[PDB]
Amino acid sequence: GAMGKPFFTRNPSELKGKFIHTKLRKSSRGFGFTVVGGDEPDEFLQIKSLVLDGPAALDGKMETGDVIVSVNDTCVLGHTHAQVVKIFQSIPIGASVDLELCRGYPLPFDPDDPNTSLVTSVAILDKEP
Repeated sequence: GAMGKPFFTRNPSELKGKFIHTKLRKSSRGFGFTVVGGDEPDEFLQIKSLVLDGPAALDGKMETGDVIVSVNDTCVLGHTHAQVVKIFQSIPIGASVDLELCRGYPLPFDPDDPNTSLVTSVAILDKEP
């Protein structure tokens, strides 16, 4: 697992990390975060990133790279990314969801995070190309 494959133990209680259970209001756009991972019932969801406009950043409790572990107290920890999307499809616009986010695990994929590689923040300077 190059872009993922963390320690998957299918139980939020057994996994390490910081765990914060925050409700994300599915607003008009729905959720202000994106996820990546959930590749398998053994690869985790993590917040690909979130819109600084959206409830995720606004709530403040959700950040880029937090591993989605659960939804509605239902362990959706790499349920399957297919299943997780289905559950969010299960949830309607204008809703909200108490989600379990584990933070501490590095971003699986880093699109909105500049900071990881080339074309990054200009406050991110390294002697390495």
